[PDB]
Amino acid sequence: DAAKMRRFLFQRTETRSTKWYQIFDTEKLDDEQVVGGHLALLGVLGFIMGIYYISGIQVFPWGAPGFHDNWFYLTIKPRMVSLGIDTYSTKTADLEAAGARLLGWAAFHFLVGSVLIFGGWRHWTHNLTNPFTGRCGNFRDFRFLGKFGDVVFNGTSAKSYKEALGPHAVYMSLLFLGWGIVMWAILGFAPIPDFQTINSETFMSFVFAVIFFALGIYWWNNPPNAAIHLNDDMKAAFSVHLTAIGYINIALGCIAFVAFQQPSFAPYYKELDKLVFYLYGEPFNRVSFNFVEQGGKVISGAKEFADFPAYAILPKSGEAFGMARVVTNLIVFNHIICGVLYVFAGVYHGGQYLLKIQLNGMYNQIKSIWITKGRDQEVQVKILGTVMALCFATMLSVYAVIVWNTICELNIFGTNITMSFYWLKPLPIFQWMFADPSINDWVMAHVITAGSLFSLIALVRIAFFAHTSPLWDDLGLKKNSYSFPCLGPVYGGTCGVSIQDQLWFAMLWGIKGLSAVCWYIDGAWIASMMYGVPAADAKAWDSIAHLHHHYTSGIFYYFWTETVTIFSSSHLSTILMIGHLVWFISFAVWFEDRGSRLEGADIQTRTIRWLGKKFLNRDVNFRFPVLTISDSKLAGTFLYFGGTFMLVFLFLANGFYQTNSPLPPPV
Amino acid sequence: VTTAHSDYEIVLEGGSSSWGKVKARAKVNAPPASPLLPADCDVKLNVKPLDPAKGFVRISAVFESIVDSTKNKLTIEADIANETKERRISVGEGMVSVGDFSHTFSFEGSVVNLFYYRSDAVRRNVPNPIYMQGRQFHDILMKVPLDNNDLIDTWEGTVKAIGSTGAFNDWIRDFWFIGPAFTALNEGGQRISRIEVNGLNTESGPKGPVGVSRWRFSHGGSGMVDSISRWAELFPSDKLNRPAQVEAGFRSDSQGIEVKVDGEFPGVSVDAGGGLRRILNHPLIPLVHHGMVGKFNNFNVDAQLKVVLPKGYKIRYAAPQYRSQNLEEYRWSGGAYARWVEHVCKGGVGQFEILYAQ
Amino acid sequence: GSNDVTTAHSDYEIVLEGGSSSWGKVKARAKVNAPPASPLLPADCDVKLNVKPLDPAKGFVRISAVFESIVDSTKNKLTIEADIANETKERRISVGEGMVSVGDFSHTFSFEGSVVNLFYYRSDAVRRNVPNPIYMQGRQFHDILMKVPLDNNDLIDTWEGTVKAIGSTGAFNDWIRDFWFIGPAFTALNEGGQRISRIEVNGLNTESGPKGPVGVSRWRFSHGGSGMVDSISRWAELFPSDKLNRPAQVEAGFRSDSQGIEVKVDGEFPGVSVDAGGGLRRILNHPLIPLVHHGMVGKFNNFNVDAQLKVVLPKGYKIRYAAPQYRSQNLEEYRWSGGAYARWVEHVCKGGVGQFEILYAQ
Ligand code: BCL
Ligand code: BCL
Ligand code: BCL
Ligand code: BCL
Ligand code: G2O
Ligand SMILES: CCCCCCCCCCCCCCCC(=O)OC[C@H](COP(=O)(O)OC[C@@H](O)CO)OC(=O)CCCCCCCCCCCCCCC
Ligand code: SF4
Ligand SMILES: [Ca+2]
Repeated sequence: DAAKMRRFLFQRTETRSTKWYQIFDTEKLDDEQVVGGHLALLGVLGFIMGIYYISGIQVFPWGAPGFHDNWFYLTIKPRMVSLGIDTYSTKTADLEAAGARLLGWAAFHFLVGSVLIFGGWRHWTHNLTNPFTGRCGNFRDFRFLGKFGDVVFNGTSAKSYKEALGPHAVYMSLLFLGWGIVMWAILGFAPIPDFQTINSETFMSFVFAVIFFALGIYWWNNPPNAAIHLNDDMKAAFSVHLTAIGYINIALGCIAFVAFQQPSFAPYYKELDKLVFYLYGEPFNRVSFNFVEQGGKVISGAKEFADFPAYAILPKSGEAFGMARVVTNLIVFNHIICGVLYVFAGVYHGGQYLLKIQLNGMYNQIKSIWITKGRDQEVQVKILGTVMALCFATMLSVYAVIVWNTICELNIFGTNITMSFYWLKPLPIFQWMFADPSINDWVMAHVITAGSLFSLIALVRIAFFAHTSPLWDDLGLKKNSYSFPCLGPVYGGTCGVSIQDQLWFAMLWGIKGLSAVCWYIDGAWIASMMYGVPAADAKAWDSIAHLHHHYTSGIFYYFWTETVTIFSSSHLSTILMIGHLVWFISFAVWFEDRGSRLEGADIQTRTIRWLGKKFLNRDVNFRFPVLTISDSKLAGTFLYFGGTFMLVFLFLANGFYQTNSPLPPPV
Repeated sequence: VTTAHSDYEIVLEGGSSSWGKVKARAKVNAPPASPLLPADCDVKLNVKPLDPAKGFVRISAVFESIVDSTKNKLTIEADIANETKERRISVGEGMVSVGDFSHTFSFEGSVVNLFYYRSDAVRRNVPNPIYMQGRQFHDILMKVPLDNNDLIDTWEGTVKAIGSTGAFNDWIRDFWFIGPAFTALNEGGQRISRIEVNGLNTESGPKGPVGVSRWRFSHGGSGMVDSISRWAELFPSDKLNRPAQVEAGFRSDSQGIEVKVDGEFPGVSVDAGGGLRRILNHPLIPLVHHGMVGKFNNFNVDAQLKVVLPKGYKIRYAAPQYRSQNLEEYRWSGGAYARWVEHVCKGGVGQFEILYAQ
Repeated sequence: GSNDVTTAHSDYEIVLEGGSSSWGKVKARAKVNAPPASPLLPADCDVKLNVKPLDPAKGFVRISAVFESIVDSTKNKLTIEADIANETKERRISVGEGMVSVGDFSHTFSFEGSVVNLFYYRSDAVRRNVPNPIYMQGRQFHDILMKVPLDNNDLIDTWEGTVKAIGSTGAFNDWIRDFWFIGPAFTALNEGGQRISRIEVNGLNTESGPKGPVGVSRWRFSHGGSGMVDSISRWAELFPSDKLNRPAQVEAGFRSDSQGIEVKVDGEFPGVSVDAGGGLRRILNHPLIPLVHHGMVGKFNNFNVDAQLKVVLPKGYKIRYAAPQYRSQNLEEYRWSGGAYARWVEHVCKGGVGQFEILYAQ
C-alpha cells in the first residue's frame, strides 16, 4: 500500500539502530562483564592453542601417521622448539616425544581454557558464588586471594580503573613469575643471564616479575591520573589501551623481525631451512586419467613419481622455499597489521567516545591535558595541516624518486639507469639498521613515513573532527552519529565525513604503507616499479648500485615473480581467486550506488512478486534488503581490506625467493 | 582503609508524573560523630491525601531510635495543606517517648514563607535557581496534657523562667538546638529570630490539665536553606495522587555506620524547560550538614547509582558521566562519580544534574 | 594504605622589583581534578582589575574591575569604575560608577562611597614587641551613596518592593544581611571573623536624572573583624596608592567545571613585598580571608597537590630564612617544590594559615 513498503526500508536506515555487530558494545557492558568476556575469550584462545598444538603432531606416539604442516602451527613451531616442546629432529624416536609433549600441552590448554571459560561465564552472569563453600564474592570489594591478598592490597579491592592499574601490574608480575617457574621446573631452562639462549627468557621473566611487582606496589599506593578514562572506561580507556596495544604490537613485529634473523635464533628459525615441509593443499602426486587403485604398484596410469602413493603431498625443501623467513614474515606482518589495525580502531573508538562527550557537552568538561589540547579548533587545524603538509612533502618526494627510478630503468625519454637514484642511500650513521643499505631501504623508510602520515591524516580527523570541523563549523552543520555516511549532495556532496568513514579511509590509506612492509620483508625492491624485468636497464641495479643481495622484483614485477609459485599450487591459486573475488565486490558498496541498488532491489522485489503469481501462486511478500551506506561502507571496508590481505598472505606464504646473488649487468 | 560502600537507585515515572522510587543503602567503616554510641534510628514517613478538594494530606512520621541503650520514639500526625501560595497550615498531634517517659502533644501550626525578592529579571534569566533567600514565620499552638510529674515540673519551670528571665526569647535558642545543632544552624545559612510567646496557659482537659503554648518564631536563610529557598518544591501536595511512604534507618555502632533508606514520593523529577526533565536539584542543607560529620576521616568510596528511566526516556547530559547504559536504566560508579560522592560526603554542594527527556 | 588521589597541579611565580620598590609580578596557574562546590555548574569566570594613578597630589587612583562570568549558560557580567583616595590614615573616599548584567537584564550604578577603618586599639606595647602583627581587631565603617537609574521595568519593581519592604517591616535592617550574603556568603562571614552590623538606611528617594528616574540609596553599614579579616587588619597595606607610580593590572579567571577547576592569575602591582627591619624585606604576609574562605570550600576531596613556587629576586638580593626551605635556587631565583612546601600548599588549600614567609636582603 506504499506504506507497508515504507517501514521496510525504514528498517536499515542509518539512524540510531541495533546494529547486530554492536551487541557487545561497551556502552551496555559493565566492568565485570568485560572481565568475564575477556576470561571466556582467553579460554577459547587456550582451546585454539591446543588445537594448533594438535595440528603440530607428526607421529602420534600411540602410532599413526601425523598431521601435515600448516601455517597455523608453522608460525609457532620455532617457539615450541625454543621451549623444547617440539623438535627439529630427523628421527621418529625424538619426534614421538615431541608429539607426546604437544598432546599433553594441548590437553592442559583444553583444561585451563575450560576453567577460564567457566570463570568468565560466571563473571558475565554476575555469579561469583563459590559452589564448594556456598558464599559469594564481591566484585567491588574482594580480597584478592587470601593472606597474599592482605599483605599486599590490604583488602580494599580496586574501585576505579586508575586504581586497578596497580593490582593489574601485580597480577602481571605474578604471570611473569609463574612463567619463569614454569620454565625452570617443567621446561628445564634454569635462569642464566646469558642473552643468547632461552635461559635468558627465564632470567628476564624473573627480572620483569620483580619490576612489575614493584611498579604495581607503587601504582597501588600512588595511582596515576588520566582522570577522564575513569568515567567512560568502556570506550575512553578501552580505546586508549587499544591504540597503545597497536603500537606495542607494531613494536613486537619489529622485534620479531630483528630477532628471528639473529644467530641466537638460528636453531629455531634459520634451521627451518634444513627441513622439508608437507603443507596442506600444496602440489600433490598427480596421476593419469585411468588410475585403478590396487596399491603396492601402479598398473595403469603411472603417477608423477613411483613414490608417494596415490595423492600424497609432494615434499618441498626449506632452502628453495625460504621457510625460515617465510615464517618470520608471516609472524612479523601478522603482528604489524594487527598493530596498525589496533591503532586505527583505538583512534576510532576514542573518536566515538569523544563525539559522545561532545554531544552532551562533556567535551568542554574535560580537565586532562589530552583533550584540553585539542579543544581549540585552530590547533586542530594547524596540526592537521602540518601533518598533511609533511605527508605531501614526504609522499611527493619518495613517489617522484620511485617514478624517476622506474623511468631510468625503462629508459623512457632516453634516460639511463645511471640517471636514477641509485646513489641515494641511508646515511652511514643510519646504515647500521639495514643489511645491504641501498636506495631500497631509503625508499622503504620514506614510504613508511608517507603512509603513516597519510593514515595519520584520517586518524587526526577522527580525533579532532568527531563532532564538528572548521568546514562544518563554517557551514551550519555538525556531526552527531559517528556512523552517518553523508548529509547529501548539498555543497556538492558530504560523503564519508563521520569518524567511521574516516576510519575506513585510514584503513585504505594504510593499506599502501602496510603492504609496503610485505614488499620489504620479502625483499621486493620498492625503490622502483620495474626491477629485475629485462626491458632496458632494470637488471642493472645490482651493478649500478653495488647491491649485495638480489631482491625479487620491482613493485609491479613483484606480481609476476613469486607469483610463479602462487600459481604453481592449487591452494594458493584458490586463495588468490577468493581474495580477488571478495575484494572487487567492495566496489558494489563503496561506489556511490546505494540508491541504485535500492531502486533495483525494489524492481527485483516487484519481479519476484509478479513471477510468483504468473507462474507460481500465493503471496511473495518477501522483499530484498539493501545495505545502507553505513552498512555498505562497513561491509566494503571489510571486503576490501580482507581481499587485499588474503593475498598479501599469498605473497608472504608462497616463499621468500630473495637470493643473495646479485645478477650481473645486462651489458 | 575506612572504605565507604553505598548503593543508590532511582526508579522514575514518565509523563506528567514526577514520582520515583528512591532506595539506598550505605556502609561506612568510620566512627560516627555521636558522643553517645552506639546510636540506632528508624524513621517511617507515610503520606496520603485526605481530601484532594483543597490540599489536605495526612503526613505521618515515626522516629524510633536507640542511643546508648535508651529507647527513643517520636510519632507525629499532621494534616498539612496550603491555604495559598506562600502560607501553609498543619493540624495534628504526636507523641515523644524516652525511656519510661512519654508525653503526647497536639498542635495547630501555620508556616508562612516569604522571599525577600520576587524579581522577574532573575527568574527569566536563571533557568535553575539554587540560592533563594527568604524567611519562614512559624505560628505554632502546641498543647501537651500535664499528667506526669516531670511534665508539670517542666511547665512550671518554663513559666517561671519566662516570667523572670527577660532574655528567654534568645536564650531559648541555646536549649532548642542540642549540641552541634546550633553550629549546624549557621553552617547551613540558617538563623533564628528571637521567639515571641503569645501566651502560656493551662486548663482542665478531658482528664487533667493541658499545657497550651501559643508561640511564634521565624528563621531566615541565605539560599542554602532548602525549607526556604524551595518552599513549594519540598511539599508536592498537588502531585500526590496516591499514598507515599519513606522508610529509612541506620545502625550506627562504635566502628561503623549502616545506612538504609527506601522511598516512593512525587517530586523526584522536575521539568527543567525545553521538554527536558531532571532529577530534582540536590538539597543543600543535608549536604552542608553532613559535611561537618563527613570530614572526620579519609575514606575510599565505591558508590553505585541506579537511575531507571521510564519506557522510552533517555538521559541527556548526565554529569558526572554515567558508566553503563542498560536498556532504560543507568549506572554511575567510580571516576568522577566517586569523586563527586566523596565531595558531597565531605561537605561539597557540587551539581550532579541528570537531564533527561523522551 | 592508599586513599583517593584526586591530584591537583599548580604553579606560582613571583618576580620582584629592585631598589626600595614594593612592586612585583605575580602569576599563578592551577588545575584541580575535583568537583567544585558550586550547586550550578559549569561556572566560568573571567576577572580583570586595572588601576592607574589619577594624580599624586591627593592620592586618587583610577581603579576598574570587570567580572564577566557564565554559570549554567547564564552570561553574567559586572563592571565597575572607581576613583579611590585616602584623605587620611583612617578614612577612605571613593567615587565612581559601574554596571551589572545578567542574561538580558542589566542596570548601571554610580556610587559615592566612604570607608572608615578604626582599630579597637593602637597600643605601642604591641607595636614595639610584635615584629609581624598578623591579627588586628577593628571595625570598618562603610557609608555608601549609590544611584541606580530605574529604566527597566524590573528595576522599578525592585524599587517598589524595597521601599514598601523597608517601611512595612522593622526587621529589614538586619534581615537585609540574609539576602545580602547569598548562600555560602553568609556562612563564610563567621568563619572569617567578619560581623556585619545592621545597615542604617538614611533614605530611599527617587528623582528624575539625565534620562529618567534614578533610585538613590544613602545607606551605611559597618563590618567588624576579629583581627582575622584582611580588609580591616591590613587596611593600609591593601591600598598602596603611595607606591603606585605606574598602572597596575591583575587579570585572573577560573574555568570551573563538573569535574575540575582551572585557574589563571596574572598580576602586576605594588605591595608584593614589605619591610622587616635593617634592609630585610619580606613577601607580604598572606591574606587571611582568602585562605580561610577557600578552606571551607577546599576540604571536600582528598588531594595530593603538587605545587611549584618561583621567586625571582632582583639583582643583588638573596633570600634569608625561607620557611619552608626552598628546594632549589638558580643563583638569582628560588624554587619551591614538594617536601615541606607541598605540605604547606595542601595546608593553605584546605584553609590553614601556616606562616610561609620569605625574607631577603642585598
Ligand atoms: C526544618 C527547617 C525549619 C522548618 C521548616 C518547615 C517546613 C519546610 C515546614 C515546616 C512545617 C511545620 N513546622 Mg517547621 N521548621 C523548623 C522547625 C520547627 C520546629 C522546631 C521545634 O524546631 C517546629 C515545632 C516546627 C513546627 C512546624 C509544624 C507547624 C509543621 C510541621 C508539622 C509536621 O509535619 O509534622 C510532621 C513532622 C515531620 C514529617 C518530620 C520529618 C521532617 C523532615 C524534614 C521531612 C523530610 C522529608 C523527606 C526528605 C522526604 C519526605 C518524603 C515522604 C513522602 C514524607 N518547625 C526548621 C527550623 N517547618 C510544615 C508546615 O508547613 O506546616 C504548616 C512545613 O512544610
Ligand atoms: C517542640 C518540642 C516538642 C517536645 C519534645 C520533647 C523532647 C525531644 C523531649 C521532651 C521531653 C520533655 N518534655 Mg516535651 N516536647 C514538647 C512539648 C512539651 C511541653 C508543652 C507545654 O508543650 C512540655 C511541658 C513538655 C515537657 C517535657 C519536659 C519536662 C521533658 C524533659 C525536659 C526537656 O528537655 O524537655 C524538652 C522541652 C521542650 C523541647 C519544649 C518545652 C515546652 C515549654 C514547656 C513550653 C513551650 C515554651 C516555649 C514557648 C517553646 C520554646 C520552643 C521549644 C524550645 C521548641 N514538652 C514539644 C511538642 N519533649 C524529654 C522526653 O521526652 O523524654 C525525656 C525530651 O527529650
Ligand atoms: C571585602 C570586605 C569588606 C569590604 C571592604 C572594603 C575595602 C577594604 C574597601 C572597600 C571599599 C568600598 N566598598 Mg566595601 N567592603 C565590603 C563590602 C562592600 C559592599 C557589599 C554590597 O557587600 C559594598 C557595596 C561596598 C562598597 C564599597 C564602596 C563604598 C568602596 C569602593 C568600591 C569600589 O571601588 O570597588 C572596588 C572593588 C573592586 C576593584 C573589585 C575587586 C575587589 C577585591 C577585594 C579586590 C581584590 C584586590 C586584589 C587582591 C589585588 C588587586 C591589585 C590590582 C592592582 C587591582 N563594600 C566587604 C564587607 N570595602 C573601598 C573604599 O574604601 O572605598 C572608600 C576599599 O578600599
Ligand atoms: C550593592 C549591590 C549592587 C547591585 C548589584 C546587583 C546584582 C549582583 C544583581 C542585581 C540585580 C538586580 N538589581 Mg542591582 N545592584 C545595586 C543597586 C540596585 C538598585 C538600587 C536602588 O540601588 C536597584 C533597584 C537594583 C535593582 C536590581 C534588582 C531589581 C535586580 C534583580 C534582583 C536582585 O537580586 O537584586 C539585587 C539587589 C541588590 C543587591 C541591591 C538592591 C538595592 C535596593 C533596592 C536599594 C538599597 C537597599 C539597601 C539600603 C541596600 C542593601 C544593600 C544590598 C543588600 C547589597 N539594583 C547595587 C549597585 N543588582 C540582579 C541582576 O543584575 O541581574 C539579575 C543581580 O544578580
Ligand atoms: C561479483 C560481482 C557482482 C555481482 C554478482 C552483482 C550482482 C548484482 N548487482 Mg552489482 N555491482 C558489482 C558487482 C556485482 N554485482 C560491482 C563491482 C559494482 C560497482 C560498479 C556493482 C554495482 C551495482 C549497482 C549500482 C547495482 C547492482 C545491482 C546488482 C544486482 C542486479 C540484479 C540482477 O539482475 O541480477 C543479477 C545478479 C546475479 C547474476 C547474481 C548471480 C550470482 C552470480 C553467479 C555471481 C555470484 C556472486 C558472487 C560472485 C559470489 C558470492 C556469493 C557468496 C556465497 C560467496 C545483482 C544482485 C543492481 C541492483 O541491486 O539492482 C538492479 C544495482 O542497482 N550492482
Ligand atoms: C528476478 C530478479 C532477480 C532476482 C534475483 C537477483 C538477486 C540475486 C543476488 C544474489 C547474490 C548477489 C550478488 C552479490 C551481491 C554483491 O556483490 O554486492 C554486495 C552486496 C551488497 O548488495 P546490496 O545490498 O547493495 O544489493 C544486493 C541486492 O541484490 C540485495 O541486497 O553485499 C555485500 O556488501 C557483501 C558483504 C556482506 C558482508 C560481508 C562483509 C565481509 C565479511 C567478511 C568476508 C571477507 C573476509 C575479509 C576479507 C577482507
Ligand atoms: S553519494 Fe551517497 S554517501 Fe555520498 S552524499 Fe550522496 S547519498 Fe550520501
Ligand atoms: Ca614472500
